[PDB]
Amino acid sequence: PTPQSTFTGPIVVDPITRIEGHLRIMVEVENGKVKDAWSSSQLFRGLEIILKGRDPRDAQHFTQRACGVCTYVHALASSRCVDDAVKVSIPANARMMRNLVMASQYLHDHLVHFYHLHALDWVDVTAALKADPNKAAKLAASIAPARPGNSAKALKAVQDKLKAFVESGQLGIFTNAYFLGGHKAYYLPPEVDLIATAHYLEALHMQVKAASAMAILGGKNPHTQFTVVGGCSNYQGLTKDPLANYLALSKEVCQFVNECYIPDLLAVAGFYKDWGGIGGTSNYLAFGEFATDDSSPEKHLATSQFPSGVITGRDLGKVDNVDLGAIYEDVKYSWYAPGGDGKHPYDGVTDPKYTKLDDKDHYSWMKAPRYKGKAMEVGPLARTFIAYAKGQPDFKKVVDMVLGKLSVPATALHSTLGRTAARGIETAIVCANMEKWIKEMADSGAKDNTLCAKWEMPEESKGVGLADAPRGALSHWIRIKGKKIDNFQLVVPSTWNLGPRGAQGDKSPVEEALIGTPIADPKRPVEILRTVHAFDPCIACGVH
Amino acid sequence: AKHRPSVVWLHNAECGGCTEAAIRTIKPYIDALILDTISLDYQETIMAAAGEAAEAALHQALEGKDGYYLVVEGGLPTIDGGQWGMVAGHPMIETTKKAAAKAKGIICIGTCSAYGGVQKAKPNPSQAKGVSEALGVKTINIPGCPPNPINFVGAVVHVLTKGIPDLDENGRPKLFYGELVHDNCPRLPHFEASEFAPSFDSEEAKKGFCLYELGCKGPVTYNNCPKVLFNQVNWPVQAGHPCLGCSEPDFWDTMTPFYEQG
Ligand code: SF4
Ligand code: SF4
Ligand code: FCO
Ligand code: F3S
Ligand SMILES: [Mg+2]
Ligand SMILES: [Mg+2]
Ligand code: NI
Repeated sequence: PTPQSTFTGPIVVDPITRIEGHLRIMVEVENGKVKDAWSSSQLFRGLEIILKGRDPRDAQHFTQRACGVCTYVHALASSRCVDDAVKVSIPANARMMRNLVMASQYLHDHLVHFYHLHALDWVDVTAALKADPNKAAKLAASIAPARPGNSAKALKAVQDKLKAFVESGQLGIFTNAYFLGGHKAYYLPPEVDLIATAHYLEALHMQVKAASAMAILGGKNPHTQFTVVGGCSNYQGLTKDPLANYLALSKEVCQFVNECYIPDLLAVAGFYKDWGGIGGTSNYLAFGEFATDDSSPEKHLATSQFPSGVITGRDLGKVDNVDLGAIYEDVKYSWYAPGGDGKHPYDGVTDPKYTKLDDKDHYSWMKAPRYKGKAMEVGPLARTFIAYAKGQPDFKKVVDMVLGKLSVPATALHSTLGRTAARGIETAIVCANMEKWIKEMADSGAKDNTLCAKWEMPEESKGVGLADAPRGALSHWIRIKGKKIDNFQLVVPSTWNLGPRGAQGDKSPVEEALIGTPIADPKRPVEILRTVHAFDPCIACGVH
Repeated sequence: AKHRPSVVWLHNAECGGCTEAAIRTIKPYIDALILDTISLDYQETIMAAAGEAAEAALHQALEGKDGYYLVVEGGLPTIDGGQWGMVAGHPMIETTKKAAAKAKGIICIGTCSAYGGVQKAKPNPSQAKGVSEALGVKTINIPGCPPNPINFVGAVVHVLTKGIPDLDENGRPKLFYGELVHDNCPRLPHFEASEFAPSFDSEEAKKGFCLYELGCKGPVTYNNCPKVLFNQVNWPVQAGHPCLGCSEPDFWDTMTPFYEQG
């Protein structure tokens, strides 16, 4: 049974660590279950204010600094945005290069999230010291694919390093970990903790390779610098020797996703099967990514190979089209001035007004994005449900696979465990597609190396750039007036997920997902972290 | 059990790109660094503990008998008593001040902590400042948006093993920031011959002509990008794009419009 105390009263977790940015979580607890929740973003920077009056060509360089974890994606969204405002259609090669860089970002970002951000909620690193490395090796050999890094000898060296570190008395990033001394909510056998810790360390090295692959096309990582209005600047990105090295690196990364990430994720899922019943929401949104036709936002929506759509009330039989006119943002419960509710992002307003800490009337620097009055979860889970529902063949195959492995029904995916599994599922799918996408661009680049189209700056226009970033549906919205930025609004995946209540008082996805969370130990409320982290929160992104 | 020097790493008004850049180090890799070289005692992005447990971990490090070095990522928002940027219910300016008071040394990772960065750009709604300005203390600046891990790790290791490296007038170690991007750029011969790309679609751009007419700020930017590269493979001008000047103080306002020289 799922451990749960009798605690009644408030719990505040600030800072939420192992995310990007500054998040405070307040909950009211009754008999060891969360009964109310608030998601309180604690930093404003105000990029939208800063962009006013500047050169539309500059937008991407500022907005990329919304966040360096999901680096690139804002430069991409801003470029798609200005591209739409100037009505330029990017060349085939630019579409491919921009989409390949997104794919590389998915691999980097998801790998780092699972291991370095999320795993410490499920893996008791210190318990790994209790494992017999020989028993751990046999365990790994029985479940996962065969590999030298899973041998007794490799696992023992990992355990030896960890033991010397722990005995030094300087626990560093493990100081005061919720798992120290044991914890009822941590279920993994010690052998599994050891295996996962080994891969955690490995993944620290492998994420370097994932970023190198990305940088071949992107110029550098973090903060790529290869995109321009009308396409891309990186002609060398189309030539043979770099793409061969790009392929070779992505293959190493994908071998690690398949040998370690997916098997670890499935092991965790197997042991924490009860988390398939906690942390569910009902509505899902995606703008789609990996389009075959990125000539306009309409075409992106229609031709995204990871499809776009809207699911409402968990109804997988009715995927609606995205209505970009129906998106708006409220600020009723946010730190912005009165009269800013119900704004479509073309009419967006960003007028900061702070009140005070834990004011239930105004408690976040995130706006509250709503779709026809409903909150929307975005991200890997949203994409997975939308893709599955529409019969996308890869998503149907891998999902049904995961479901069969775990012996759970598809309804168990509406949960924190689901949200976590979805992130792996789509990583595996990006991996399976890499070689075809790389080949497409290599073949295209050799025949004709056009990469940027000509374009003219209009006096007055508007545009929107859409992407499905690793955390979900991202949109940038520009109004151009006098050839300058008149208004520039970001609506970001973590804004959808972790914003506060909207104008009708309605909880955001993370706030709703938190209701019903069991708390085994109110001193060490890891269950709050499991649900928050499964959203892969980014407050830098969410507030900008 | 040799004692490893204590490092406290604070996140203020940042985007996390500096923390990301740091973990791309390969000499050493980040695991070797935190297991053998330093004791990274507070770091919000990766630490296990959260909430009060994380705050207590911070206070344990600040009270450590052996002292500690302070790494700061991000600028400090100072409007409204610093309340627009808070951790554990405390203004970032208050906590950074407290942590700086007893630090053996302060390393500002990134242009934000060094000079104020993106949120300081006009009209600066959060009245953000660089750390030296907000605290009135001397910092070792490792700027760029983000800096190369080679520059950050090299500075950390230099400070722990030798001492303060020689700094230029903007507080940047001369080991990494002593030379203009432009002086080491492979397209310098094109610059000298006045062979410029007039646009990104031009045949000139395809031939790898100089990017000066497209806004390249390499001639006024001190960094080691073309020499050391990023991620062992590339740098922005090699990827056909102009340098934005991102290791220069206040570049958001001094180097813009990025695609122009005006
Ligand atoms: S210097 Fe640039 S990359 Fe570092 S925190 Fe500031 S905005 Fe992000
Ligand atoms: S591309 Fe930039 S750094 Fe290189 S030679 Fe031209 S102006 Fe100098
Ligand atoms: N992925 C990502 Fe960052 C967030 N939320 C963006 O966009
Ligand atoms: S933009 Fe920055 S990373 Fe180097 S090339 Fe220019 S200084
Ligand atoms: Mg302790
Ligand atoms: Mg916004
Ligand atoms: Ni982000």
